[PDB]
Amino acid sequence: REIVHIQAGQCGNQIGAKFWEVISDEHGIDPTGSYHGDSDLQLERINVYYNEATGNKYVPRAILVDLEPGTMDSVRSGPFGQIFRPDNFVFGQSGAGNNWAKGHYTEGAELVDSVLDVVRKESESCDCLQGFQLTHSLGGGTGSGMGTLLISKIREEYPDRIMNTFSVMPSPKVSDTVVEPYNATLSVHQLVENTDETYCIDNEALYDICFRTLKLTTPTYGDLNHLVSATMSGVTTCLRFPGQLNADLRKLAVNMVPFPRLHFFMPGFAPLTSRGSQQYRALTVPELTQQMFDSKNMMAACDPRHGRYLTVAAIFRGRMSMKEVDEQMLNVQNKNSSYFVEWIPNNVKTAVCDIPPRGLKMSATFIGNSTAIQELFKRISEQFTAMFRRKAFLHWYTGEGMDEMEFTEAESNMNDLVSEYQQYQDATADEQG
Amino acid sequence: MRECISIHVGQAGVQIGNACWELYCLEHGIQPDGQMPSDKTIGGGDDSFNTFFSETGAGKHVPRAVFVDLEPTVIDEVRTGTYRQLFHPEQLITGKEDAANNYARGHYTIGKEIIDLVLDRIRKLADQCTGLQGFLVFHSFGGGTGSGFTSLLMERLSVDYGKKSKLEFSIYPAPQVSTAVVEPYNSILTTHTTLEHSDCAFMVDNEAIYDICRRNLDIERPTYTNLNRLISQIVSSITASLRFDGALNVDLTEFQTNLVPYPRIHFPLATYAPVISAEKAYHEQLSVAEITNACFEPANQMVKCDPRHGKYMACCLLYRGDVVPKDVNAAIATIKTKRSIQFVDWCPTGFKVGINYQPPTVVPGGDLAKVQRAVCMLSNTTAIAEAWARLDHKFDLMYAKRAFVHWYVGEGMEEGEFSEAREDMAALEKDYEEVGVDSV
Amino acid sequence: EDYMEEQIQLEEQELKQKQLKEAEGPLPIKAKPKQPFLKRGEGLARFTN
Amino acid sequence: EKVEMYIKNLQDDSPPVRFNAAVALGKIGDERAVEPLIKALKDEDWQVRKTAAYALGKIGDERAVEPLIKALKDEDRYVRSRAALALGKIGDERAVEPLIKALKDEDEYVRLSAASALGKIGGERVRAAMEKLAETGTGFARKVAVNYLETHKSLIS
Amino acid sequence: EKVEMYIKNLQDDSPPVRFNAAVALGKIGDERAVEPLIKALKDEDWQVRKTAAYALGKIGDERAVEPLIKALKDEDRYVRSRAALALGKIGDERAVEPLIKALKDEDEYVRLSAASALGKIGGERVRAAMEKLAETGTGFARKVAVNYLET
Ligand SMILES: Nc1nc2c(ncn2[C@@H]2O[C@H](COP(=O)(O)OP(=O)(O)OP(=O)(O)O)[C@@H](O)[C@H]2O)c(=O)[nH]1
Ligand SMILES: Nc1nc2c(ncn2[C@@H]2O[C@H](COP(=O)(O)OP(=O)(O)OP(=O)(O)O)[C@@H](O)[C@H]2O)c(=O)[nH]1
Ligand SMILES: [Mg+2]
Ligand SMILES: [Mg+2]
Repeated sequence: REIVHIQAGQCGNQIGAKFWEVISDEHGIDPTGSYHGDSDLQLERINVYYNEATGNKYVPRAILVDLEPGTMDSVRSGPFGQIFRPDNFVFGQSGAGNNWAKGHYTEGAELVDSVLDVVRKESESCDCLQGFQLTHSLGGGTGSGMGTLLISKIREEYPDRIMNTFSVMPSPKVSDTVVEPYNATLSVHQLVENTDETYCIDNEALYDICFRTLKLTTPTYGDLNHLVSATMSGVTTCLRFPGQLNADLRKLAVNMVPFPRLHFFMPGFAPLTSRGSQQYRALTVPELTQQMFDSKNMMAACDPRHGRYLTVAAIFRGRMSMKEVDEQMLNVQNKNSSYFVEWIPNNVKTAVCDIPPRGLKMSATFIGNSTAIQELFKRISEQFTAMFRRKAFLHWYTGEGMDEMEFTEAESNMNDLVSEYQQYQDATADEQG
Repeated sequence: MRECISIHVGQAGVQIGNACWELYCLEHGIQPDGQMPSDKTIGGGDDSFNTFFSETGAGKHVPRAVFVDLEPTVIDEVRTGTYRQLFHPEQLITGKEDAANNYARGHYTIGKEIIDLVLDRIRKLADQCTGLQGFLVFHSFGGGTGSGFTSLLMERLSVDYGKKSKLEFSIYPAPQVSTAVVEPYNSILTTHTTLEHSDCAFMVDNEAIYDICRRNLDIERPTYTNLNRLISQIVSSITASLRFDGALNVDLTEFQTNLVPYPRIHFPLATYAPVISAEKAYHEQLSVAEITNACFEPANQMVKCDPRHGKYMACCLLYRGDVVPKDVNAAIATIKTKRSIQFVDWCPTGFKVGINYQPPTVVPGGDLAKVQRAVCMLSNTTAIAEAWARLDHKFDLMYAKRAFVHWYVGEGMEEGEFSEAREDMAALEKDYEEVGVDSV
Repeated sequence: EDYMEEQIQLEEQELKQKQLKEAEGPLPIKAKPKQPFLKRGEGLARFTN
Repeated sequence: EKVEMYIKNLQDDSPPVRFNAAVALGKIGDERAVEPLIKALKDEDWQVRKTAAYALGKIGDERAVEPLIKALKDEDRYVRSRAALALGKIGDERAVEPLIKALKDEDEYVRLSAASALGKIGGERVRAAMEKLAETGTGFARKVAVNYLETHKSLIS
Repeated sequence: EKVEMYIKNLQDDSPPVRFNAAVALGKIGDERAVEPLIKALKDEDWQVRKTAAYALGKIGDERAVEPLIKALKDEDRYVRSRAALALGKIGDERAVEPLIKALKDEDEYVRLSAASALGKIGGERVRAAMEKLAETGTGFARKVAVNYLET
């Protein structure tokens, strides 16, 4: 039933804060914590992300972490900054300045036990904790380095729990930080081993959707974050409202992850909107289907046409025809049969929530485990090899006690992930022996 | 009397189970508070319902049922419903976390904790029985609880109630209502480990039910509520012989005597008719000849397969309502005069018949309408192996890649169990082919 | 990525002057603690038991 | 006023029609339906014969005693046992000796119904018969007799 | 015309077409097939000996009786069954005593094939075996016994 939410670093707390702003509007919860909605469905599965208090005043089960002290203050002054538990804010004396080693080994590993204590005080009040949900980015030192340290430490204390993450990908067109492929490769090594499900939210893909599709000539983080809000709200609908399919983190992992390490999901959303998009018209079920599966609507910079899907989950939202959805969803698999593995029959599962997202009358959310995600891991391997070849900034990491052999493990595991992802893409549904 | 205890496992088994009892109450005149009063009573002296319903010292008729689920959601809807009074609190057992569509989780990890408590509440019902016949197990093939916990419970029941019969009603998976990709794994795993502990299994192919819902009841996109109203209508006609005064399939042993030639081939096919949409009840009713012929149209089968692609081993026709025995005899003689209805050479070629004169019963305010006469044909055709073939193809499709297999091994199961379960289905399919292969 | 090579060479020039003064440590040269890490295939222990 | 309909239906060429009529005749329970329900006990269809036996007990008229006694020798188990339960409801001690013979029946339900009928009758005629049965009777019938005498002992032995 | 192709395919070192040969020999039926279908009942493969019984059973020759009785004491259940059902189709009364010996078989399906075949002969020794089976037999086999006795 209950999910424990953790947001680490600037990016972690920025996407994470927007998560609670969107889901609290859908669940009727106002900034004070009390309910003010209309539907009884809004509160049906409230216990997943909230804690009831005083006279039924709902508190998010969030743990806000960052080595930067200022991040604590920017969250509190947000729309829903007065709804978080004041004790769940674990903040350090100075950020890692985009140095993964500081967060995983020195500065971050001092703050970890304090966070674990908060994790415990929230896991102790769970009737039946189902797992964890970490929002962070792999580009810096705190969200990426300390975030992956929280993951291992949680996996050794809660080994039979689901570790679900929203991991933000670095792109040189979003951040000027040259050491970002080092941290992304070092975090991906940790994710590959200790996570059950990871939603690859690519900043390259968000920068591209804003520039190309939305025509925003000068994209900001708020415009990039708007896409993440739609995505996080969509991918979590299944666990937030009463449903049959993928209604818990474990049942979701059993339907999506065929191979222990191939748990990196390419999310997608339809329709693509940007804050202030007044001129619009409701989308039909055929439009939501074709868009949702298209590379233009992907939150990961990959083209699923250059790969095959192992599993997929479609979440439709709004008052729509359940026969029309089925027809479209069958037609998509029956036409594009060349983009789904034939040795996993019935791999696409479809859920429909009657309650649509904020402002929208209808929407569709795509979660795909595609072999074409290797196009994201090749980008980070080329960018990492570019720096690791000339051995740039290695002193910055090894100086904090970090081993050089860890960069070789992180690299040799990410290349193995790409070779496993391709072995299943070229795999034939054959019986030769 | 000669009592039967029903055990409902997982969401599907619990859901179908409650819909069956709802119908049982209407058939026998029982109200949702256990009361059987002058008004709703049938008369005629039919006290055969006492095998499914115990009686308190205050005319309260309580179902001999057990409801088990590793999660509260489905059973909480029972204790908060119309029939929240009908069952004793201890008959509804719930866990805190389910088996997440994983057979190994229900059979081994979660299941091993609630197994001993369930045997306790079963024994408490078996104690109020002067002559317990056996168990009726309702569960899904695809659920973690349905496939795994049921398998575990059947292994235990054989140890604790050796001389008693075990008869299942298993929801077979449909892509139109599939909750998980591992549904074929769970179905093959449960069938293998349950094969020696069950004496008679009635598969309810959910696709076959969805098809009847779409065609006969005119339901574009049937929900589980729609599917459940139909499955209860069919399962009730199968279990009515056990709860009413009759001459055919009177007790649990008779199901095996009349339908199971030898133990492994214990999967009879139910074909219920007529299924009529509520909007079409005020048209002249179908005759005994019309509905007897309908049992031989595969469109009305509870499991999708073609009986013409196999051979028969047994056939039981259980009529209900305005059926005149002479009309049945004429309709049967007409069936016997058909070279397409082929029996195996090693089995006797005949049709056992039973007519219950009590008018048929439907849920008021339901997609199904009330008929004057209906029949259910329980046939054991070697063409039920078509249903296993579809599962085995999807099982081999993934097991050749070891897809999802990790979820099972990490939950107290061994990889060799998948090889072991599939060798049993290869043995079963080769057996079904090798027995219906000939006749002259 | 013209800013990329401009920062790599800046770091090479800055890590050559910083190491010119920081290469005269005292008493038995003891090695700096090499930290243990996650080794490839370690996260696959959950699905084996 | 509807009793007139169900009496003629009791002998309609259609067995489900005579059945449904015998069911309704027991639910109504009239003096007028006693004689036609006595004719129904000789019907060739057992489902109709068994329903008449119950209906004759719910109505409970003395006239049904002799015809219900001869139904205890019927080829059908539900007719024998359902007739014994009617003889227990009526309570006429003429049923006592035929009911003691039904304790050696092949079917268990008939044996059980007969013992329950012997108990529903009671009186000095059943008591004397059970004292003798617990000496010259064996197996189940002996067990029925020893239970009868013990459940009807006026003192704590 | 082309019946001699399958007539010598019984002594083939390759088992695929060897089993397929008896499947077509029994469907066509020639007076020359009587001799090689007897040699197919002494194979190492079960699919070969069981397909030979159905081929020799359709061709109702007495030459099949003597070896088909030895096929009732086979290591396989499918061979024994089709061999018992072949005896029932031919009708030789000397096959009654060995079919009664098959009713007390390890395989519950061999006992039903033998009972079906013994019922097909329907002699007087069969009448006592079917009265005995209607008391000393499983719920399904006791029901087969009483359906034959209703004659
Ligand atoms: N989409 C998105 N990316 C962000 C946001 N804020 C920062 N990032 C990205 O996060 C990466 C840098 O990591 P940060 O989260 O800023 O750093 P940190 O986790 O606080 O760690 P330190 O900088 O070492 O203290 C780069 O890829 C940034 O583009 C945001 O609100 N939205
Ligand atoms: N007819 C019918 N089928 C159902 C129902 N609920 C689920 N099913 C089917 O049963 C299969 C899934 O099994 P479930 O019963 O939901 O699972 P469970 O036994 O509770 O097991 P876990 O939840 O995994 O612990 C799928 O084929 C479903 O479509 C229902 O109410 N009616
Ligand atoms: Mg920061
Ligand atoms: Mg369930």
